[PDB]
Amino acid sequence: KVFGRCELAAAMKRHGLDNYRGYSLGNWVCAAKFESNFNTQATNRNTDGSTDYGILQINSRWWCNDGRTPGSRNLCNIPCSALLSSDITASVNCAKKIVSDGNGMNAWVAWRNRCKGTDVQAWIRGCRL
Repeated sequence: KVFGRCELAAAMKRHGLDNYRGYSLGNWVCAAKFESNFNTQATNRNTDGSTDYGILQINSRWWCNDGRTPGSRNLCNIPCSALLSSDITASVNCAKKIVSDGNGMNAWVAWRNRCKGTDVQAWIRGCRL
């Protein structure tokens, strides 16, 4: 599913991401835009052999099992395919674990480089929330 901006903001709010670990909703919407273009089916392979999955591009070395990333840890206890669903629940629940891991949203490279320190409120402007 390719979400609209406000549609995704509302879904993320319902699943408890607004101000989760102090990160306002716009941060999460911004991260999703630049990680996946709001597409739940996005995948991208990395040089280390791992793959990133879903709307928040969650990595198979640490967080989910895809059956082809040797010595990976599956910390979210989910198959990586679950992160591609039109239902974002699995992605959100795993993202909550990642953002609590010590480095906050810096775990998402696109957030660090394109969202951090910007007016992220713009990403939820106009939306009925």
